[PDB]
Amino acid sequence: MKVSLMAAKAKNGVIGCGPHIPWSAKGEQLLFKALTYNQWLLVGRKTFESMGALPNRKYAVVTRSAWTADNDNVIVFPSIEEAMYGLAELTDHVIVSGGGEIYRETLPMASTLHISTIDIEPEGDVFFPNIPNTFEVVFEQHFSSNINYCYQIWQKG
Amino acid sequence: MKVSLMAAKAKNGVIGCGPHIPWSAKGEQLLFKALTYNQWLLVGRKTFESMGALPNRKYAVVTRSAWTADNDNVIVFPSIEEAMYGLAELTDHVIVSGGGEIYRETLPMASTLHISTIDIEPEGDVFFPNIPNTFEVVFEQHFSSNINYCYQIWQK
Ligand SMILES: NC(=O)c1ccc[n+]([C@@H]2O[C@H](COP(=O)([O-])OP(=O)(O)OC[C@H]3O[C@@H](n4cnc5c(N)ncnc54)[C@H](OP(=O)(O)O)[C@@H]3O)[C@@H](O)[C@H]2O)c1
Ligand SMILES: NC(=O)c1ccc[n+]([C@@H]2O[C@H](COP(=O)([O-])OP(=O)(O)OC[C@H]3O[C@@H](n4cnc5c(N)ncnc54)[C@H](OP(=O)(O)O)[C@@H]3O)[C@@H](O)[C@H]2O)c1
Ligand SMILES: CCc1nc(N)nc(N)c1C#C[C@H](C)c1cc(-c2ccc(C(N)=O)cc2)ccc1Cl
Ligand SMILES: CCc1nc(N)nc(N)c1C#C[C@H](C)c1cc(-c2ccc(C(N)=O)cc2)ccc1Cl
Repeated sequence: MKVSLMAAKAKNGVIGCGPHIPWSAKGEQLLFKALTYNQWLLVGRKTFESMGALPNRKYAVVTRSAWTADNDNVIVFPSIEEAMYGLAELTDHVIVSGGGEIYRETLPMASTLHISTIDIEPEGDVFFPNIPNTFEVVFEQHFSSNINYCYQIWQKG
Repeated sequence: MKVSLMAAKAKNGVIGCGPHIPWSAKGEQLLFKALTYNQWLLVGRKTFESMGALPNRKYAVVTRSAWTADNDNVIVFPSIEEAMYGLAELTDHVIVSGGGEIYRETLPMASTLHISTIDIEPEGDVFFPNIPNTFEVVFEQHFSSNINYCYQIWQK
């Protein structure tokens, strides 16, 4: 099973401010919707609660508590290793879609990264990890918008 | 100026049947939307008439006749050479978005290709060109849908 990771980060590394993503970049949500369409997503419990079970995707959520989802489109796991093992029975591909914690915990498992960098430097208390040099950019495209953004695909060599 | 090209082709190479794309692969249009957002596109006159002048894009359209367009976001050019030369003054990047004829005439100038292959072999009279071996795939992702599709990005 292949693990991808999709994230949007501000120029200063911020990805979150409390339970909110602290920018609104017109156009960027299209990439996220387009690349995740009918995909399996792996998210942390907090991210899942902020985003919800959006239509046309399937969800693996991890929690350390007895927390549960209300939805036969979501599988809840007690660990990332269990989620990975369970997902590999259902699909050959999962896209890690966030939580700062989940990103830190799964970045060494990822073999391709979908990284949108937003031309803004907001306040926030949740950050994206530094991208290790195990990965290289293989595609990049710039977008002008109300807030500009740059989409890069990174591959593990 | 950078030239990209983006297309959806069936597994038998068909991209069109008359004025129509001969399939509906639910979700694939999202890729096209995402990659063309606030971009300049280059299209042939027939493809432009088949498509809306959809929002948040600017359209260079080529024709050999007297055809013209109302929409403020469209510039009409008499040839590909003139479109390319005039686009270079207007933008840093154009995405060639089709016409079989337009794809044939512009594939040699593209440096990256966005290619969605649709899990179908329909009837049609317009085909995508042979991709030269100067291009290689740098990214690939499969999608399951009513008709499955595979998204590949090629770099020259
Ligand atoms: N810009 C972006 O790309 C993007 C994307 C997504 C989210 N965000 C932002 O990121 C922030 C949320 O990130 P976060 O780090 O606070 O939370 P998170 O990663 O979304 O979720 C953390 C929770 O997941 C569970 N968890 C984490 N690791 C686990 C493990 N190894 N085993 C079992 N359960 C595990 C725990 O759930 P329990 O507490 O239930 O035990 C933990 O509290 C928000 O601000 C959101 O807006 C940004
Ligand atoms: N699946 C996909 O990725 C996709 C994408 C787009 C379109 N399509 C399909 O492709 C089909 C249309 O393709 P097509 O090849 O018939 O038409 P097209 O390439 O879209 O347009 C051809 C027209 O463009 C103009 N043109 C072409 N070369 C020119 C040049 N060098 N200088 C000036 N004008 C030039 C001419 O317009 P005039 O006739 O006005 O002189 C020509 O008739 C449709 O079926 C459509 O559904 C598929
Ligand atoms: C578009 C942001 C983004 N970009 C890239 N590149 N990668 C990413 N991971 C994310 C993300 C995210 C989290 C998961 C999220 C998403 C949503 C949400 C809800 C509805 C829509 C929609 N427009 O329908 C879009 C997004 C809400 C809360 C959160 Cl927390
Ligand atoms: C989306 C298919 C596609 N995929 C990839 N990968 N590359 C491409 N070039 C195209 C294309 C195309 C032509 C230009 C086209 C587009 C549209 C159209 C229809 C609906 C919407 C929408 N859903 O709002 C947006 C665009 C209609 C007719 C045509 Cl003839």
